[PDB]
Amino acid sequence: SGFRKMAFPSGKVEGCMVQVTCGTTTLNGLWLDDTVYCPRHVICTAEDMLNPNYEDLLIRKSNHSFLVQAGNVQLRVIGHSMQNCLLRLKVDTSNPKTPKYKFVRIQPGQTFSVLACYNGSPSGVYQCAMRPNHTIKGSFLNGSCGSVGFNIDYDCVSFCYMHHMELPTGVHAGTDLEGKFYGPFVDRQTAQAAGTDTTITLNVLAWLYAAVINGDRWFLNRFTTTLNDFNLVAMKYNYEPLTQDHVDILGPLSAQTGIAVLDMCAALKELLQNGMNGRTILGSTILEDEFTPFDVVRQCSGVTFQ
Amino acid sequence: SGFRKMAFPSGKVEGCMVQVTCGTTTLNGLWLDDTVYCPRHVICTAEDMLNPNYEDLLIRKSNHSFLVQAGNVQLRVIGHSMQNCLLRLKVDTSNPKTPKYKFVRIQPGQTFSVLACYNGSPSGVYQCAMRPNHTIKGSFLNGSCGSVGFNIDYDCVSFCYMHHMELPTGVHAGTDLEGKFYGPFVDRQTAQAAGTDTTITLNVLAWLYAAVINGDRWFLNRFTTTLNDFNLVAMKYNYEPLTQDHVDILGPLSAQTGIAVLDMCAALKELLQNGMNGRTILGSTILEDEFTPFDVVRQCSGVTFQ
Ligand SMILES: *[C@H](O)[C@H](Cc1ccccc1)NC(=O)[C@H](Cc1ccccc1)NC(=O)/C=C/c1ccccc1
Ligand SMILES: *[C@H](O)[C@H](Cc1ccccc1)NC(=O)[C@H](Cc1ccccc1)NC(=O)/C=C/c1ccccc1
Repeated sequence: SGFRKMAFPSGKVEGCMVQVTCGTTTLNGLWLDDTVYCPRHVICTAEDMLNPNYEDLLIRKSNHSFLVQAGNVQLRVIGHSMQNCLLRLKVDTSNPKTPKYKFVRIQPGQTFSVLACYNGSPSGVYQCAMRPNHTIKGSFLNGSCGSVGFNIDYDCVSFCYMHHMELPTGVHAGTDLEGKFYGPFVDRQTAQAAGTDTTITLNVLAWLYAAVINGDRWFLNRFTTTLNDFNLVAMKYNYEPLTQDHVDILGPLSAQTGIAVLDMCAALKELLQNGMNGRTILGSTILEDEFTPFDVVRQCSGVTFQ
Repeated sequence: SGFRKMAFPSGKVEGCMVQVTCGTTTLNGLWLDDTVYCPRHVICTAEDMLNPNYEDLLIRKSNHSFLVQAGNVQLRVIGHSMQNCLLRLKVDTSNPKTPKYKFVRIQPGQTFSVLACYNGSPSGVYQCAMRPNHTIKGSFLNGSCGSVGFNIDYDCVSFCYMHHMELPTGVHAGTDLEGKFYGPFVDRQTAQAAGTDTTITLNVLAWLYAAVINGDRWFLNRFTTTLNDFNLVAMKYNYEPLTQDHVDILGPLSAQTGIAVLDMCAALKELLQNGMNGRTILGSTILEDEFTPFDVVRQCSGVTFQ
């Protein structure tokens, strides 16, 4: 029993982390086979950031402009390209520790583990959700750029995030492993800000199912709601509209607990309207929205505590 | 910026995890050099648990009663001993992946990362604190016994916990890597329950310092308190008594923020008495107590956002 924000074991990823220095800038890179991935902003100076032309900055660089360190060993760069907001540095060695991997672009609402790293050495791991406004609530200091987000299936690592910057609200922005930013953000010093965020409705509902699987039913009620009547309440509390697709995804949890989704929706409507009254749900006083339906199934028992 | 419950990278530990089967019971073990550590209750049947004599159960076993699997490979047992509530199984191979390690008994209030594992394969990692009542609020299902808790310093793994059982309240109990239980608990089916718990005062205070380093001062006040006047309030809200040792440990955070500890104590007294008033502290509506002073220093900036 119990319910914790749980990250994937980080070992397959720790063996891919390297250090990347270009001039006086140090950050992290990801070394798979014979390539090292890293934020392109590694090439920039301070003043460069107000106005960088990356094509123009990169043409002025040779292979040997880049020092890549894997643990104590230096890896020699023998090739480079730019792909969107990333550099792809080809090196003399294939990583002996490259795992089975894939690159994926994850969707808002989905979660991933972040391996926070400094100077190519992993310091910590935690679980994040991609917010609706395309930021993550990470924990990052200067030096963390190039740290990566991931999910693991069987023994394949699905890389989904590389960290590039902190916004003024203290939340974090970056790209997929194709160098394409999540969100409207750009790797230049401008007045960009996180857009207004929304609560992830699907995740909240999943988490109420988790609470029921774990043995708590207090928050249920006799009522039901239509999809449409729920959403009018949802909009008022700054929750995402629930869609039929979302209802269908919640099928298996629904089945395991014998609580119809629209009945769970009615319970939620009542929680939003009345509060929790000094009560907790899985040890929380607020409604949690960083656990997907997938996460609940991975973690919780296949057998409900009726 | 930001503040997350952060676990240590788990790679050095993932390479130590094995599977241990004795009859129809499967669990996890820890393989360092030429030894595999695991809960002694692996030898028990269902009925055994009402009344086990472990010395008597173990004498009836040969080396080859035990199957240990490391990934796909079987490791042959060539020796065994019992140490307190653990078995120590000597095997034919030294683990090529044994890291620099130590065994430590941690103290209530301190935190550690848990690598949750099933059938010798790591499934997730999260951060736990040892509660004052000597349990952890873990997330564990059947098959997780033998999963281990740890801290990492430099490249040394300090192993501190092995999981043995779930109590009726859904919290988790186990031992150090000497097989000695944390808490008054025993590996037999009796009516044992978690004792009443306490809020970890030292950690709460550390976490208020974290909030200040990160840029939030709302909860501070003009007041000060004596150690003694604080504790009378503490006892009333079921918080641990603050001691001078605790005051001294909070020195560096105090210095970095320029808030005297007893001034922080006064702020806390005021939070306990008045509540937070629908406000949050580092994204939390409740006062968090699972981050030590050490954890705050590891994670937070060395420079305050004044
Ligand atoms: C990379 O290592 C570093 C990561 C970082 C820095 C500070 C806090 C948390 C993480 N980030 C950067 O080098 C980027 C550079 C950049 C600048 C503009 C656009 C794209 C990239 N710099 C930052 O992320 C700093 C932003 C910031 C810091 C403090 C307060 C407000 C904003
Ligand atoms: C080990 O793999 C397994 C871990 C577990 C089991 C259920 C839920 C979470 C974790 N635990 C056990 O085999 C122990 C055996 C044991 C029994 C008595 C004393 C010492 C050890 N069994 C449990 O932990 C189950 C306790 C329990 C389960 C459900 C509801 C209440 C109590």
